[PDB]
Amino acid sequence: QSNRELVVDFLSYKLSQKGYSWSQFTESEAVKQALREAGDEFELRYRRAFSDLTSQLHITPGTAYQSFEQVVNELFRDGVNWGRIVAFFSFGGALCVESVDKEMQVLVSRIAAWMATYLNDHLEPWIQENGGWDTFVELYG
Amino acid sequence: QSNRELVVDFLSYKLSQKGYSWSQFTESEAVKQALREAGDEFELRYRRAFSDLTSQLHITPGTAYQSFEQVVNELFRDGVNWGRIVAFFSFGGALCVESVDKEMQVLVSRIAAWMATYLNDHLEPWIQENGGWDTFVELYG
Ligand SMILES: Cc1cc(C(=O)NS(=O)(=O)c2ccc(N[C@H](CCN(C)C)CSc3ccccc3)c([N+](=O)[O-])c2)ccc1-c1cccc2c(CCCOc3cccc4ccccc34)c(C(=O)O)nn12
Ligand SMILES: Cc1cc(C(=O)NS(=O)(=O)c2ccc(N[C@H](CCN(C)C)CSc3ccccc3)c([N+](=O)[O-])c2)ccc1-c1cccc2c(CCCOc3cccc4ccccc34)c(C(=O)O)nn12
Repeated sequence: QSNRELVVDFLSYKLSQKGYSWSQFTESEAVKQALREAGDEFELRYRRAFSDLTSQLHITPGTAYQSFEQVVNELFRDGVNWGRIVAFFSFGGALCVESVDKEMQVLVSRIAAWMATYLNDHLEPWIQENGGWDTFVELYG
Repeated sequence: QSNRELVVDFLSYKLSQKGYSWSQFTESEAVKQALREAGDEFELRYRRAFSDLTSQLHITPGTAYQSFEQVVNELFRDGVNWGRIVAFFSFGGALCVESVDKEMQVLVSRIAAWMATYLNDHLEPWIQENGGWDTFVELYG
């Protein structure tokens, strides 16, 4: 049973569950379904208690795998069980959801700032000279 | 009439129109509507002619505003008019849509790889030792 496949399924489920998209988007099924459901229950039961720690944690272009690995090792210090495996997937899903949110906001804000800068320096004088945006509406509404 | 407010509106409209999302998301109004509509028609008429350039250009954490400005200055070399202003908004919206798409894929696939790595190194031996994922389903599904 492929672990990479689980990861990919769980992450898309969580992204989707939280309302994320950036595109218009049997035995193996049974594992996925139970993992999704266990991740859901774990989050309902523990998100408050997990929340104080999973607040600021947001991965950036530079974050190293080793940092991730050092942090995750804490969860498994007293050994591996299914509960802790589920916590791991949920932690991953929450990391992923949090990073995407921040990174996307930063990216779109930068481009918005670029456009506003260009408008102000190069285009606003013309707009004022040619009737403002009301003339645009009149002409092209 | 605020130019920044236009930018923010146009970008949100374009992101939404393309099915982008992270998070669960009269005077001024008329300009926005006319800009949205003009941007839409511009894209329907010229997306093929643009498409050559629309495709590969994707902004990264390091892209400099000056590069953006040098490229956009070409659109306005022969002077400013409404049509070129609309083209500018659509260009910005296409840049934004394309960058978000790529950066999100990169981010999510990096976190997926991290999780898959951690599973394989630290957890897979235990999983195999304790009945595989079918035992997880029996126990917690
Ligand atoms: C991980 C865990 C496991 C169990 C457990 O109960 N494990 S279980 O008995 O195996 C089991 C039982 C039931 C089910 N499922 C049922 C579903 C039945 N439904 C079909 C009805 C219930 S839903 C459910 C319930 C529980 C688990 C799964 C699903 C399953 N399951 O599905 O796998 C398994 C209980 C509590 C905790 C737990 C929660 C929060 C923190 C924490 C720590 C702190 C150290 C980490 O440091 C960090 C601290 C803070 C932040 C960090 C961030 C990152 C890294 C480390 C961090 C430790 C620890 O000390 O390790 N433990 N926790
Ligand atoms: C910009 C443009 C404007 C018009 C125009 O027609 N302008 S218009 O007459 O003012 C007008 C008419 C109608 C409306 N609207 C109606 C809506 C009516 N509905 C109410 C029914 C029609 S929809 C509509 C239609 C048109 C515009 C808007 C909306 C409006 N309008 O709304 O604003 C205004 C026609 C064609 C083009 C045009 C298209 C594609 C490429 C290109 C270039 C190459 C750049 C080379 O530089 C670079 C070189 C190299 C690399 C580069 C990289 C990046 C940039 C530039 C680069 C140049 C150029 O070289 O300039 N021009 N183009």
